[PDB]
Amino acid sequence: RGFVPQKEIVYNKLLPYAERLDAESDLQLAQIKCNLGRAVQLQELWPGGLFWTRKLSTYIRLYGRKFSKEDHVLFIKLLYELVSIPKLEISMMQGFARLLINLLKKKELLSRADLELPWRPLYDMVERILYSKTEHLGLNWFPNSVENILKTLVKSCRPYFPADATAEMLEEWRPLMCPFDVTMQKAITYFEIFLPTSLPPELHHKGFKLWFDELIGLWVSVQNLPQWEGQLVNLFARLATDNIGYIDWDPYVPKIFTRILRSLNLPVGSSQVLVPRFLTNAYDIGHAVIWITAMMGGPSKLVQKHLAGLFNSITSFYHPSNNGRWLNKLMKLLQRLPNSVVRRLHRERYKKPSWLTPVPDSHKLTDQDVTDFVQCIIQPVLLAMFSKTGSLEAAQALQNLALMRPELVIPPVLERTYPALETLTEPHQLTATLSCVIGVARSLVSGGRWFPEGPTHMLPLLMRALPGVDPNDFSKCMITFQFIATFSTLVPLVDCSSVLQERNDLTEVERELCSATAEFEDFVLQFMDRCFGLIESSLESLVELGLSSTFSTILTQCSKEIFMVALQKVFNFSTSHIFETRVAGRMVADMCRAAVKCCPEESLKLFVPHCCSVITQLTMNDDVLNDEELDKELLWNLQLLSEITRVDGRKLLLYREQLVKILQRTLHLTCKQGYTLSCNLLHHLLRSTTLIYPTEYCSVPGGFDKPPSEYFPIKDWGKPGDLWNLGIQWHVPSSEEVSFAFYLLDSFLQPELVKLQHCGDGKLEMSRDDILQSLTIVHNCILGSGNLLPPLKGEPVTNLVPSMVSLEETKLYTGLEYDLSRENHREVIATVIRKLLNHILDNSEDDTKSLFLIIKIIGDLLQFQGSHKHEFDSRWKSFNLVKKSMENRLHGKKQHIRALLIDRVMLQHELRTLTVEGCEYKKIHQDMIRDLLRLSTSSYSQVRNKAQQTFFAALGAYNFCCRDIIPLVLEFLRPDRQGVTQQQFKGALYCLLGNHSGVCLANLHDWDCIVQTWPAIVSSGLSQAMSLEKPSIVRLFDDLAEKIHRQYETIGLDFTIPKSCVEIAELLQQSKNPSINQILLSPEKIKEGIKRQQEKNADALRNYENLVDTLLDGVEQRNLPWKFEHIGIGLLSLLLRDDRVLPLRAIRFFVENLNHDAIVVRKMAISAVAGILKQLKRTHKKLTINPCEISGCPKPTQIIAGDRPDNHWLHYDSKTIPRTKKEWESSCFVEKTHWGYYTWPKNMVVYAGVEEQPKLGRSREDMTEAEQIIFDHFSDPKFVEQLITFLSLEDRKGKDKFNPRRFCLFKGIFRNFDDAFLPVLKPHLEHLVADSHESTQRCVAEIIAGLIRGSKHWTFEKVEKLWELLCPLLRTALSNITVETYNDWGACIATSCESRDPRKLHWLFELLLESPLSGEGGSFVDACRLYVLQGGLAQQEWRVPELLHRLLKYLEPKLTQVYKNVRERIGSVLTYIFMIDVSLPNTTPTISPHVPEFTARILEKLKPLMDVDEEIQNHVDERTQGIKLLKTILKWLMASAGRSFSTAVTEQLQLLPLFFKIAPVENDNSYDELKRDAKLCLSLMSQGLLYPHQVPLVLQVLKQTARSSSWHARYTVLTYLQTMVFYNLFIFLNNEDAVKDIRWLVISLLEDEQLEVREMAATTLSGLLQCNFLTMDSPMQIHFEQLCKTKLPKSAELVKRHAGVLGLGACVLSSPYDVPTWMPQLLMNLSAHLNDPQPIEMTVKKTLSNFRRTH
Ligand SMILES: O=P(O)(O)O[C@H]1[C@H](OP(=O)(O)O)[C@@H](OP(=O)(O)O)[C@H](OP(=O)(O)OP(=O)(O)O)[C@H](OP(=O)(O)OP(=O)(O)O)[C@@H]1OP(=O)(O)O
Ligand SMILES: O=P(O)(O)O[C@H]1[C@H](OP(=O)(O)O)[C@@H](OP(=O)(O)O)[C@H](OP(=O)(O)O)[C@@H](OP(=O)(O)O)[C@H]1OP(=O)(O)O
Repeated sequence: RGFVPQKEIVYNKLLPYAERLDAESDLQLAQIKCNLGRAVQLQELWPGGLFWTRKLSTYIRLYGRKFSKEDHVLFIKLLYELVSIPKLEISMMQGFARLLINLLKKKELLSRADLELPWRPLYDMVERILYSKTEHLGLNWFPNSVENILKTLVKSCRPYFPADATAEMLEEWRPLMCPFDVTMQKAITYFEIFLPTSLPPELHHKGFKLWFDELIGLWVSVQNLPQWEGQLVNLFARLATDNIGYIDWDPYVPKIFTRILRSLNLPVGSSQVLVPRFLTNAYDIGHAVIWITAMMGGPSKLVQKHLAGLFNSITSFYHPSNNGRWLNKLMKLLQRLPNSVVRRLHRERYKKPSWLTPVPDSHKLTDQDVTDFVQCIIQPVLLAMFSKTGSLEAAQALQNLALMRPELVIPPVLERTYPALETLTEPHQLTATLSCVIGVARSLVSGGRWFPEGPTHMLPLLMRALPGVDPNDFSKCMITFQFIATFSTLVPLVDCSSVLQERNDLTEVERELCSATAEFEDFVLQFMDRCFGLIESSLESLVELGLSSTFSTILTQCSKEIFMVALQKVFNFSTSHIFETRVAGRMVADMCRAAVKCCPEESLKLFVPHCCSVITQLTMNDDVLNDEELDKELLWNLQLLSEITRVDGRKLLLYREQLVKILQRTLHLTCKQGYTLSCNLLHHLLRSTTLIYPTEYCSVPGGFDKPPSEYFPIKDWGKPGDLWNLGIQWHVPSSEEVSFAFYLLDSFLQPELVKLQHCGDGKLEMSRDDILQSLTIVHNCILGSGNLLPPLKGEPVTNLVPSMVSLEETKLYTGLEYDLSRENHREVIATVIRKLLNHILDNSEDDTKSLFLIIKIIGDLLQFQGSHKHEFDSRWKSFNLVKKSMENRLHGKKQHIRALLIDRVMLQHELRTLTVEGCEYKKIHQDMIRDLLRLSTSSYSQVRNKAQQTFFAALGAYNFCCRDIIPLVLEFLRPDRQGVTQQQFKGALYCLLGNHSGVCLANLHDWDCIVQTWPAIVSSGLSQAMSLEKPSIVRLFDDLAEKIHRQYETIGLDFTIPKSCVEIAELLQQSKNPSINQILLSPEKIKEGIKRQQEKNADALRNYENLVDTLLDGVEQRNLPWKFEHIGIGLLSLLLRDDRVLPLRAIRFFVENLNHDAIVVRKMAISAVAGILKQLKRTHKKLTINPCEISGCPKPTQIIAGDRPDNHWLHYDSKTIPRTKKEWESSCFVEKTHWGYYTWPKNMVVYAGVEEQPKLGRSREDMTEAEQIIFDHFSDPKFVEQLITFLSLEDRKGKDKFNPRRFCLFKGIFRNFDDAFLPVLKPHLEHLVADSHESTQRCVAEIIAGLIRGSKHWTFEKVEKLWELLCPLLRTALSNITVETYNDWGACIATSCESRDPRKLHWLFELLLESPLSGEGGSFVDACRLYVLQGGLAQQEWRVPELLHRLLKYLEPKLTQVYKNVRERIGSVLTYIFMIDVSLPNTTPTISPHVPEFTARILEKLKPLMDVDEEIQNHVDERTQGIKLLKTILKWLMASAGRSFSTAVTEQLQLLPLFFKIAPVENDNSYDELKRDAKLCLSLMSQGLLYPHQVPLVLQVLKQTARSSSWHARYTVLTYLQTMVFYNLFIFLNNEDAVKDIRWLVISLLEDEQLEVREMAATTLSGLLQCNFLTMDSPMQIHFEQLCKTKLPKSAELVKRHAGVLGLGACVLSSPYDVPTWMPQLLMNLSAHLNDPQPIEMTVKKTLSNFRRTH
């Protein structure tokens, strides 16, 4: 046609009316182009621009793309330039972004030659919304799902960025890469979001080869778990997948795999624990799996060797006995890894050539490369089949592993399935080995040309699973139903066993597989007695969904020969075994309609004459009409006929006459089991006759009951997909059955509609049980015949919204062609039920049953067109669960069982008939929602609750109708509307609360609906039909105020579409592939558009400043309870703008109630006034320095990090602080603590001098008149004494903190006024540091912090006057520090010098590093003043090298001289002293203290402890002070283990052999606080990453101190090696000399003189041999067996036999849950050493007991 579609939805072509969808969707696309290009040009963003955005979205939910490549680009460019507007409302930016994700989601449709989206407006967009500077002060209020929808919005646009973007993302975030602060996190989040990885290989040199070596050297050089390196592995996983025949990963793979194994955080060793170690994040296996599977392949498998080694290391932990907290993530590795290999194989093989860069032939997965993956991973998968958590994530692994290698996967799972389904003592296995045969099923039934036996296992295993259909287990009867249903769609069970005339053309498998087909009667009848007994003895509405699901699945897959036997067996059981009508007859009648739904013409012939005759014989007496019990043979046959008839309606027009006659008599029969079972008979009779649905659902198209059985149905087991030759048998309603539906509606709806219309009059005094009956008939008649009768129409409601483009409904066809010459039957029913609602709600108020049906009939007159929304939702959910469990992912043409592939076209039809867009609100619908409200606010709470759910669904159905009813919900909660009721008020505010996932009506988006609602919701506190004494009314106003504060998004006040969005929108309304011929836009109304928009964002301003004023008028209204003013202030606290300053009266309000008598309002006021002082801040001017213009040096290239010469002037040096006003005014003062560490930015800001800054010290006449209010309050003593009285008061005793909310209050005070308030404050905070209270010291710490941070932009005279004040204040405050107080001054000082220049606040450091370790106050103030100082030197990282040298020079004389609580602080402080000496790549050696230089001076001092003769542990010269030193440095290494970037440097390694001989052996019990201190330090230090150059050095240390004379030392080096290998194990496995050194070390220590170290060496040999780090050699057996034969000595002799026996025991204990081939001969050798004397006897006995307890 006129344009080329671009990946349509396939399922639109398969509809019965698919000829109509071409002419329809071309018109809708033309309207979307026209009224989106108009709407952006017009800047009608709210009613028109966001409308046709929302209608373009539902054009893609319905039709796929179906627009040109030329026109796809136009939508992308328009909604990209329009989603990135620098001050655009974030609330409606959500819709533009969600469409823009949806337009770039399928990446293969554009090609970078069609689209070149810039990256800068996305970065300015994320900075505004992820690193917002005003959200924490409460001025912005984003939606909650924003970060997750913008990180995918940038992810969507990222493959289309310009080629130069990487190089200009690396000059803008590379300056932020200082690893010591929080701005490294910002850099690596922006790299993980923005930095492009999918570029063609023609320009890899402008992509990842411009940052990769840098960023992965940065990745490898750290050993912590920073929160940014998990951001960084998310980045390399994306890089590895997109570029696979490229970056080698070969130097890196032994580090990726070993960090993944560390992330699995398996407990290894003799109870060595890691409380300190990072357990929380950084290694999701979703991305680690992706990164593993993208590295394997190519010429060097290396990656497959590591992957096999990984699963050899974890094989103990996948065993079902060994479950733990690790298992939730080890199951994730196992379920996600074969899936991602399936997706790689599909990417490489069965995915078509496209724009995306294809994988090279050199790096595709080969035959052996994927066979080796199956061979490595399957034993943990089979081991995890029997897991206690529930076998779900092993079945998915078995599904994906059987797509690639079914011959390696299926025979083990049925080797474990046939015994499991045979047993009766292990029932955990049946649920395991049947759920794991569900996923293996499509591979099992196919064969696959190398596993042909496959299917022959089907019908044996299908028959043997029949006792699972069980009344006793719900749990196995579910999986048995779900097993029989999945192994019967996969087989046409036509009896193809009468083929012995077919001497050739068959296989020896196919012959044996067709002469087993004859047992298909013996399956569908033995199955069916299992299903009869379960009914006869019948959580249970699922075992009739499963029952009727698998029985309908069976019965469409059986031939007409099998079906007649099943039909006779259904019929005799339903006919002669009379059933109760609640649970058992509900099951039989749904088993009956499976047989009726299959072959409609023969099965219906049995039931409908029988059930009509048996109902006719039992209804004959004519006193059964007014009998209110109905003897229960009529109930069952009436239920049977009721559900027998939801079938193909064309095949039921034969039984037309004598089925209306069964409705002529039973509908008016007074028993609500029996007109209900006869009106749902009427329901299922209409909707079988009216609605469009497929009829067959078979696996083989359009046939399957065919007389020639000479061809061969059992070579078709599978046949997946075939979308094109599909052949859906649709039931489209013919004119005959539409005529039957209207006759059945004119015979059973019209009389009782006349009856209810008279009942609305003064005729027909009608019973309440008779009104309910007639409404029940009307409800089921509408609810069946919905598709025929067209929806409600009428005149449009008038005064809602000016609408310059258009507001048009979507007209979707759905295949029926409404008869408009008949009287619409929705309108007459609405006419009757409105008048009957007036009758009931005025005459019979208490009719709690019919009234509900007025609610349901309003709810379906207004909504229901043939399809239920909830049923379609349930079906959709079911579809993805069935689709994912049968997903042949490897193959890529939507191959699926024809059953769910027909069900998906039916879902496309239901999605099509169910989505009706923003249709005109049309005053007949207004009366539906007026009258509904009358039910929403009614006498009974249950009719209110059910009435509000159809009310909330009525409001999301009509555009601009939430705004229509705002003042009618709000009538009842007016203060002056006299006497509404208690229940009308409670109903109006439930109505105004909404529900969890719909409209709210109290927090709608416009101004015109908040300015109404919020003053009503505060002013409903003085209402006199209002009672807070009721505990539900308090709960709802707390829910109302709680929901709005949770869901307010900032609104509007500016909408101005720029001259870039209108430029690209003119081209979209003039594109001519598809169009309606619409006129060029007149500039007369490109002037009325600006005219309407400028006055539309003018009453946004009017409504905002009106809302603030009337919240203020309401919150102080002469008698209002404290709840409502606490509500009305929090709602007012939501209105701190940042586009404007707050209203003058609200500034007055929040300032005057800082000192309010309620502490809740005081905290709201602290937050609000901090927001006010941020709104009122004067902008400080910046200049640009060249950083080689103050330093005077060439600022070299080849970018190097760390302390440089151009960096050096920015360091704190004690000889260059200004000290005068002239050296201060001529100085640079780079404030941030990261600028210039890594590199300098393109331009760099300075904060220029005071002569150009905003002038400070104003005299209140120069102030901006809202500074007047804060000045006139914060400068008088009375306000300040009340403020500091309320603000030094204890709130939560023991739970109070520093509270940075109150710090932001005083930081803004001393940032806007700065000079006059502290003379008012100096007596108050002079008094406040002298108090030995807790909360008074809290109060002054917040004021001192905000006063120090506030003095950032002051004059030298004014900061000089500030520090003459603050120095004695801080001296007194740190001398009077307390246990209740110390971590509050630690937050005061760390807060007061974060993001500040250290030279500017040098008075802190001279006060606070003078004597932290002094002695007055004793201990604990030495520890806490050295802690308060610690946060101060911690915030000023890398930039204060000396003063960290001054602290090291101060405090090396004091490591010996100090108490227990202080050397912990000494250790944490030395950790923060040596943070800056990093081994990070290309980092210049720091000016900061070096950690090797210090620990050499320690090694000098600690020398007399580590010498010969081994006497240690006295702690009572240069030896006891060495013990005292070793205490302090042991607490240092404690804190250094998890914090420093390069843990355990090469001179923090000679500290080990001295720590080995002093650590204990067995227990963690109380040993001198120096042994247990050395035990946990050793346990905490093996558990830590090593470098590859470092694993020779540590192992050289270990074999040195395993050769010592201390057996405690030789024990603990052998536990150290035990934890040190498995944590970061590969690093050692990527060293052929380290594995040999470790095996020589463990074999050597296995023959020591101490028995304990021999047992420990056996334990660690057995553990290193278990994880396969160490291989059990043939020389290893020779050495052990030649030690076993030593002699009895007639020791030096018995120790050798014990060594050899102990090594053999290590070898047989290394395989706990498996006997390998070498074990039986090896275990006979240990049997010859039982009577071998002690200690060999105990080793043999413990070894063999430990053997056979696990085998
Ligand atoms: O309509 P649904 O239910 O939301 O699900 C859609 C998905 O959502 P979307 O249409 O974008 O909203 C979309 O997947 P993503 O875009 O997220 O990747 C399609 O993938 P695509 O076809 O582009 O990708 P490929 O073909 O798998 O390579 C379809 O996934 P497959 O079945 O794997 O694809 P097949 O339809 O079988 O061809 C799937 O069609 P179904 O309706 O049958 O589930
Ligand atoms: O002094 P700090 O506590 O470090 O806070 C500053 C300060 O913001 P406030 O004055 O609102 O606290 C800067 O404002 P000026 O003093 O330079 O006017 C602001 O810079 P911008 O106003 O240019 O945003 C900067 O924010 P940023 O670091 O994003 O530039 C921000 O630092 P924090 O982000 O650490 O608060």
